[PDB]
Amino acid sequence: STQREYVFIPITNSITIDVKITIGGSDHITNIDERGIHNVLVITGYAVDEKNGRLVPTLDPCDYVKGILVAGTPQQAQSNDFLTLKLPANKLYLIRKKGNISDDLKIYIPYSSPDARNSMKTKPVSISDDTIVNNIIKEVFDKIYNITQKEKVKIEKVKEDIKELFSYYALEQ
Amino acid sequence: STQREYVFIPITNSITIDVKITIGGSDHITNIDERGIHNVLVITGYAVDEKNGRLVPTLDPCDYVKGILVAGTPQQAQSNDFLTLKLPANKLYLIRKKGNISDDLKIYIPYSSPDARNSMKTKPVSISDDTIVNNIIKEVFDKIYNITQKEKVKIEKVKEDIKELFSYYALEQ
Amino acid sequence: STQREYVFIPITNSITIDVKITIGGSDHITNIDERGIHNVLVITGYAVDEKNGRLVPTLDPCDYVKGILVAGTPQQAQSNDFLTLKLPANKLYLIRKKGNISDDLKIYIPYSSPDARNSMKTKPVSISDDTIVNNIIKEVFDKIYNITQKEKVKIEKVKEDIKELFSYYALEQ
Amino acid sequence: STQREYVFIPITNSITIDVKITIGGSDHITNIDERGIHNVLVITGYAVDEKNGRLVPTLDPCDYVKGILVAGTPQQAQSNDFLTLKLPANKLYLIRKKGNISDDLKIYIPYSSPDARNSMKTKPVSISDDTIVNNIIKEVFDKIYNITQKEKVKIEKVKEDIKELFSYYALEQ
Amino acid sequence: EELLMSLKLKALYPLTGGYNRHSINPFYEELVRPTEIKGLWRWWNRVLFNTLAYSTKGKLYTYESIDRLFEDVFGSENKKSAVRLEVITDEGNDNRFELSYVELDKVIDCLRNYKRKVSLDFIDNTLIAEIEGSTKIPISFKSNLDIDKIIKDLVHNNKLLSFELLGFKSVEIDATKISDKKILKEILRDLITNYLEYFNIKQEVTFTLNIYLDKSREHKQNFEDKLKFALYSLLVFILLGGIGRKTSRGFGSLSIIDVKCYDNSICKKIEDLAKNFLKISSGNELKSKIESILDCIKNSCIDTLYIENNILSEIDPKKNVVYFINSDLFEVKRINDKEKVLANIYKAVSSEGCCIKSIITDKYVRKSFLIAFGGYRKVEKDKGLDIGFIKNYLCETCETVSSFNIVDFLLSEGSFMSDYILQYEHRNSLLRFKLISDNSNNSYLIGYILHSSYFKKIDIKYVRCILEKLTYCVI
Repeated sequence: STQREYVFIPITNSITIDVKITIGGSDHITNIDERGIHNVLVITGYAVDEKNGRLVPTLDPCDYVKGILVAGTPQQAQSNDFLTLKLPANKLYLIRKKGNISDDLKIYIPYSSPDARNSMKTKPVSISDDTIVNNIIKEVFDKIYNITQKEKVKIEKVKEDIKELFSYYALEQ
Repeated sequence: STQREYVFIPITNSITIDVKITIGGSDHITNIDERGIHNVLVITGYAVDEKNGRLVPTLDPCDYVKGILVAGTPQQAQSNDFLTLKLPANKLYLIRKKGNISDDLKIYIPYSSPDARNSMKTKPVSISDDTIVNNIIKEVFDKIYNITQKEKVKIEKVKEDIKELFSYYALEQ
Repeated sequence: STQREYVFIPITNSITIDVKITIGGSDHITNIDERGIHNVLVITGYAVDEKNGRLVPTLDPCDYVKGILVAGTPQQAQSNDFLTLKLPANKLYLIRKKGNISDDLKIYIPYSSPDARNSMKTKPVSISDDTIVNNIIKEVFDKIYNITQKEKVKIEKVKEDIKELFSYYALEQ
Repeated sequence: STQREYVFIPITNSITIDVKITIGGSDHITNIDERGIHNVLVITGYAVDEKNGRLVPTLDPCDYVKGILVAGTPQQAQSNDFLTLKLPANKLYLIRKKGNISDDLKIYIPYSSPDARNSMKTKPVSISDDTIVNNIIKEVFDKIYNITQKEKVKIEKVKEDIKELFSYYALEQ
Repeated sequence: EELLMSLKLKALYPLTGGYNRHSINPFYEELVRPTEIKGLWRWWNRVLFNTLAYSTKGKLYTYESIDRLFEDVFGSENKKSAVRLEVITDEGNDNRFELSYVELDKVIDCLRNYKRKVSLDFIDNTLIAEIEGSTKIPISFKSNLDIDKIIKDLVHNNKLLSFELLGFKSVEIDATKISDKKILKEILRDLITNYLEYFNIKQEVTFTLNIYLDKSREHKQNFEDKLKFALYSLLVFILLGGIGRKTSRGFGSLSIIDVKCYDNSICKKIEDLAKNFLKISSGNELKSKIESILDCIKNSCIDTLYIENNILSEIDPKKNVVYFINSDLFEVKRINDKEKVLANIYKAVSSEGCCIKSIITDKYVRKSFLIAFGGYRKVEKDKGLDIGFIKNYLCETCETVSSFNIVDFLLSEGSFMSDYILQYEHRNSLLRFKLISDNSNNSYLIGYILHSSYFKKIDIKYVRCILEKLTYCVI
């Protein structure tokens, strides 16, 4: 049926090898409708884990991360580490939400263990310094999205939108 | 080493035997003194698992459960299906917080599996049915805060607010 | 890339020989969508030279000419005396702007050697007396825009505008 | 902390060695910024003793000593003479206020026990005879405010109020 | 007669107004007006009092009756105020707006013998006087104040500022009839002053709000109680509102830099409550502090004493409209950059904003939400969108999906409240955004929704996280 996996967008390059399938489905949730990224998901309470980038659940309601989600299958020798769950497609805090949905979908989510060893001091961080936007537009978007140079040619739109929109919380340790 | 444990308030009978420890040290986060309940915790993003009462995660920030904090670790027969968390006493969303905190707390949330084979139709639930009300006034609140009818002869107050201060979202599955 | 040509509009019709591109491609700026004209370019600091119509570059900013700008090549025997250069489509001064372009524009402009012999005092010239304009909508607004007579029959919407939307300054020589 | 020295402004010259701090900090109450003096201070019920000038206390509400406020300790000659006091920065009758207050200050005022030996009658005094104005503009307004001659050439602008503003009372017996 | 309590305060991007509707004019600058502080304090006092009297007696009182009730501390035409406000700005000396020279006389030539609108735009770091008759000229001037090139693009990006700037941006000159260069020059000179004065926006204004109490107003009947409630409400005003224009969109947001109480028996219970804000580590900490100070009044504070006096007057729920705070709606976040937040409030509160478009769909509810919570909005009875849809969603009866139902909004029987929600131009926004700061760089964002008497059993459950998602998107 309908299955996708979420990826986040950190400052670090911990995204490269975490999946088997890049495309998966003829329809993605985050379509580039000539206006930038669309239907992006935000995850509340969760912070990134740049060293082995995943999502640790903080119960802080002010902590959050925002990333995209597309079809595929993330290295099936998993699920001891991923919070994979199905939901009726509406409990998602989907921002830039353009079109309608299927009212159900399964989704993989990266996840680091509880790790109750330290003081989980969190730190907010944004995506600036376009040099750190080139690596992602080549390694998160030029990887997952072939939209590059097939429909829209002024990539500058999605470039500024990814260097303005995605900002999250890191546990900085 | 001073931990705490989170306990919910459902409309089901899944509360009694969840922890062994009732004191641990000398203090508890949730409090009761002449005025109502203090430091009532709220964990957002999680629903209850009334059948085997635990916290089921979702992708909703609007999903939340209000409950209580005691001092202890669960029954010393767990740590295979619970969520530990060491937080610096700030990222906690208290309610009616009165006293100063330790800036180091270990919390234990009754965690559960997503059972990713059905649609998670979460439902808002209030606290009603004075049967279970009067039950939890003593079976969990006098098993912990026994003071009622010794000094807390004003149990109506605990009534007054548990009817309104608490509510949650569940799955009803 | 992008290549286009601009045609002024005087009170006369000496522009019987003009750009050849009729269909050509998929880009034309001075469109008419059932509301009159859109994206009329104003070349400021110039004056028209209707006798061999050529925008005479003055240095006074009050002087201006207003006319059509569309994709096409002048004659294949031009780029000698015309003014031609490229601009990123955000510098040209249009009016009734309905949309943007591909941020690139290389336009040929009817240009002249200013003829520094007779001191060029200008005069505002209007576009009235539809007795002229009635043929301009068959000699220009059909010689390129065969859209007429088949697609849109709100002709006065594109008549009374040109009666006031089109005016310029002329060196009177 | 912050301490201030009250340099009264008479037409006497006995005020040469009167500070143990020239500037020391970066905060003078009395200022000069291209308009004149600021925050001149008035203390009623006090008459100077210009024959070795010191603030002698009379109980008359119609006496007054006007002076400037600078920062620092008295001389290394203190603890017997000055009437030091700690005021919450609102007990100050500051003529020509320009800034705000530190909300508490230490003030030292060169004070003399009344010497109850004679009827301590007094007499008002105005600062005239620009000769003394000139010498005090060097004595204090170049020694404290070396900002003179760095930008301020309008000393006559200041000299104007020096001849007008710092009237006072003295026993003159 | 006696200094009651000082306050060091801070306001960010204040949009104060004067006679010329700007913070600066050819005569003085006034970034903070004590009259506005007094009037806003009174407004917040009335809101807080209705919150109190509604959280106990479920009643609501008219603003007249409340103002008559508190006229011993706030004064009226029958009594002089007991509290005296004194704002003191540091480096708030005598500046003004001087326009040394403007090089006109070339924009005038393209004007004469015509009827031309003259827009101005200030982008490109230079002033370019556009002409509707398709002509553009750049103007050279040298003025007293220096627009810092941050304010320029701030106004450029903030779609709210760039809107209310429409009213200081152009004139429609008519030079067909006799029109001499002197009066044209003066017209455009004053147009340019008006435009340039809009850009006196200085972030981070610091001022000291002193407050003096007249001890002559001894305990007449309930003076200490009225006064303590007034001070509670002044604190709530500093913590939920700002000063100036567009306070319901982030601007002017106040912050406490220091507090000093001088009459302990009165302000001792407020100076501590204010120290309770001189340092805020995390967001939920601040939300807790807010709910603490808010509930502290509803039950913990003095009592329901004068609420049992025969000076008050119940509202008429169909002809009167009051607001009052609802503690359930107090979303907080953390900023890390203020200008971007102030810019995105637009997407939050605009009917085609890509932060509420993605929180509400089918768009009618969307309109509805704004028309109920986002102040006045020009509605049109011309293109169907008014037909039924909003008319059905605000209707208090007649269906059960709209999480908001206006008390007296009737289908085709609209009597008063229709002519107020859809016709009254000066209606505040219930949905308000404030930007707070501690003495560190911890910038948060209180979102909250004022509760209005013209709602018929609002669904607090619904908007409580619609508002949460809104706060999520703008940050």
